[PDB]
Amino acid sequence: RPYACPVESCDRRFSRSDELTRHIRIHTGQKPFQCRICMRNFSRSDHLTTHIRTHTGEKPFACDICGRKFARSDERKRHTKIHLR
DNA sequence: AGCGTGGGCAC
DNA sequence: TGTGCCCACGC
Ligand SMILES: [Zn+2]
Ligand SMILES: [Zn+2]
Ligand SMILES: [Zn+2]
Repeated sequence: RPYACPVESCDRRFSRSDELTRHIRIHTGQKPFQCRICMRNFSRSDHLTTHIRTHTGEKPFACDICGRKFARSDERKRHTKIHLR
């Protein structure tokens, strides 16, 4: 863990430098990815893709047990466990 | 539930 | 560097 966050108040450390560059945006407040539907800005392209699904209703992830659909795989992952008991 | 959003990391 | 998942936490 060689790459430490330069911001004094921040004591985060990272493996690869590209991680520090992404992380540094939490301090600069930079959000280079905009949703052309609601005009909101996001820090990351992947979070914008999933955000947009809230507008379109696209839900590519279906539960293997009941078939319920989700916009994100983690929502599906969190849901699937309700079938156990 | 709905979903923002940082961290780890593959390609 | 850029793109894009998984993973996990938070409200
Ligand atoms: Zn920092
Ligand atoms: Zn939007
Ligand atoms: Zn289910």
